Amino acid sequence: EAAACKKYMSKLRTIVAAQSRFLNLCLEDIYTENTLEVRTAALGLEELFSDADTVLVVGEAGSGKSTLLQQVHLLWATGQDFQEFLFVFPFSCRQLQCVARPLSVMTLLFEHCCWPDVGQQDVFQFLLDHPDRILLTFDGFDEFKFKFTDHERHCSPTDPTSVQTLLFNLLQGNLLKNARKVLTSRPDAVSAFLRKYVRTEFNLKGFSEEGIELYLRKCHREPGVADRLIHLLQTTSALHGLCHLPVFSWMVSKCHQELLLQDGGSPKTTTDMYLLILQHFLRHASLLQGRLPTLLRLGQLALWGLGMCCYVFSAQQLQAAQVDPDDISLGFLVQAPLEFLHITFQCFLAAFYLVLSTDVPTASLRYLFNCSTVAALLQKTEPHNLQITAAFLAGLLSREHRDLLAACQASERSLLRRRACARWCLARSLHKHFRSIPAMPGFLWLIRSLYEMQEERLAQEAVRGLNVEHLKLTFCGVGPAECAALAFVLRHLRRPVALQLDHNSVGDIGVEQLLPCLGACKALYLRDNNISDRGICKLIEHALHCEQLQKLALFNNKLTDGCAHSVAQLLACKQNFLALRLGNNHITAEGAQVLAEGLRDNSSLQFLGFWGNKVGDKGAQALAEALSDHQSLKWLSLVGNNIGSVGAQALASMLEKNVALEELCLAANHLQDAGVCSLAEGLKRNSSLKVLKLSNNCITFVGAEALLQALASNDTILEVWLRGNPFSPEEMEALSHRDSRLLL
Ligand SMILES: Nc1ncnc2c1ncn2[C@@H]1O[C@H](COP(=O)(O)OP(=O)(O)O)[C@@H](O)[C@H]1O
Repeated sequence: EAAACKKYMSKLRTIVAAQSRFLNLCLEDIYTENTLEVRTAALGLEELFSDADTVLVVGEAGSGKSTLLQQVHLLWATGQDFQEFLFVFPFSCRQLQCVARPLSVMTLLFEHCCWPDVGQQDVFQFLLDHPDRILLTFDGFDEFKFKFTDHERHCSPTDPTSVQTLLFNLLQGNLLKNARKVLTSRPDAVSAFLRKYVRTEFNLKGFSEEGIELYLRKCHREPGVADRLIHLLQTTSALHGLCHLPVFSWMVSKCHQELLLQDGGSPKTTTDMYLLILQHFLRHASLLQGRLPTLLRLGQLALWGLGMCCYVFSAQQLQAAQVDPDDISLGFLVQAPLEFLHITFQCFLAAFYLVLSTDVPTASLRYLFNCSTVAALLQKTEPHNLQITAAFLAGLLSREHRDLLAACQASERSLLRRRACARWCLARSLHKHFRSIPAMPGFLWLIRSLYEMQEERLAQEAVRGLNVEHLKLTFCGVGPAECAALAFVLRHLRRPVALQLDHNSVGDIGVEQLLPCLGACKALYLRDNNISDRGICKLIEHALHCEQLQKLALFNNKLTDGCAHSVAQLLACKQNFLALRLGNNHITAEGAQVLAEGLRDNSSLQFLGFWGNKVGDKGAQALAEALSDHQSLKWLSLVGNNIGSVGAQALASMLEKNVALEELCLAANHLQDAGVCSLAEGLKRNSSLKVLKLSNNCITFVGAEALLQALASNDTILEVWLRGNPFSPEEMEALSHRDSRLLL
């Protein structure tokens, strides 16, 4: 025999592993790296854990959050990772919302997760006694409803209470203090009330471009099929775009065979994708009117549930919405209480119902864009689900799908009327948005909706009269397909806009999908967006034809010497260009030498940044020589670029000639007193440079003096930064007294 603890441990592992294992398929063969990032390197799943003991994982519908927990569970239940926890308790929030009956923690862990065969009482005790060896996971937290009578304290494990009260208290640390928790949610339902008690907060972006490649390889084993899909994607920017989000990579893979036939051109918008998967399911049975009433019966349930904030259905609810076995087999319902294959499929079918059902009055649709029980359901529906439904609604009414839908109607009269109502709401939508700004996730969904409807004139109308100068979309979850929408709408602006896209997941594919609106930008900010030389070399060939575009910022991407020649062409040819930021990439001396040629033949540039790169002495020469004669550049960072005294000589020689450079940043090289001395020689023939940052540079009092001697005859400099250098406390005292401008 063994005790009741070791017995439960082993039951739990069995049951968890048994559920975690499968998605005929095997999660362990199929799971594919899905990047995990923080604040608010970049860490893998295995690094998930490293006061307040609850970790949060947040990402858009379909970014792989459910599947991430599922792998955590599998990895634990089989020994491979996360072995510090003796017990792991998987929960699904959409299933807990369905429990009215108040609950104790016991009845939770045991009735609603895993029943111990023996020792119930003794086991629970062990858990209470050793909480630091417990993990609880809660999937899809957004699918709870937290109310005004669920905030009370409650520390009793044995005392019944409501379901949500348990969670609230679990997370604070009132129940199972020091036990770990992991939550997955959409970005909306994370308020700062919760956020107080979160260890760390991760963000789940989706597959990188080589993720997708991997994924496809893992799923398709047939000889070189993965290759031929990776070909399809590499010839089809839009489809490739969508696949950065695994639910699309899944769909693509799921329809490989019909995608590879085509014959009739690939899909482009998200609605196209959801239509393609629909017809796939319908081939296991026009084709669509064949199963029309089925889809309507499902859509009705979808909208119902959506309006009700119920994403799981009891066979009583299923009979009450008249869904027979023949309906269920079509395969949108799954997993016996049933749920929709994915939340997005609920939203698609709801949108479908909304288009075609003859119980949906035109005016009800006005609620999808914020402008019948149908109407009432829409008002009660969660915003992040309405945003999605409405995007699909837009798509289904596109001109491309006139015909599909004209099959199912006896009378297009109805469709004409809904199209026109949607179109009306959409045209108003962007004014409605900016005029009530007392936001910017709401903005993209409006963009996505205009893009899906696919009418060009409609984008134009929606944008007419707006006065946008700056458009901040940082940390907004912008991928390759958000980029496609953004382009679709923004290209129509007549005011050059500053497109601030810092900290997203644009990548090379997003850059390509942005290009049509590049003409409408005066400034493109794409820091921390995982862009390679392929992306930037493309971006430049197009930038050369946009005279409006003057600033480009590409800090912290994967650029390398391979982009050098393109950069040389940019500086040499665009001649109203103002600002270029390339900090934190992998440019080296050779790239620097190469691109500098373009600098020599440049007239207009004003800022040029290289912080974090490694141009070194030969790269610092080549830039210095280029900038000696250069008439407009006023700022230059070579911070952290491994520049010895050889490059500092060259930069000095530059200052004897250059008459325009005002600031020159050098912190974090290895300059030594040698370099500072020639730099100081330079200052004695420069009546123009204002600031000279020289922090963290192995400079000794010897150097400081050469600078001070030069500062004797030079009055134009305002500051010379030296902090962090090897100065003795007694040496520092002296330097304060000796000249005011030396910032220590
Ligand atoms: N890391 C992954 N590896 C392989 N497939 C994934 C991964 N993440 C998501 N998927 C695919 O996407 C589908 C839906 O993803 P899901 O985990 O439900 O995202 P979310 O729960 O955030 O909406 C999965 O059933 C699976 O096909």
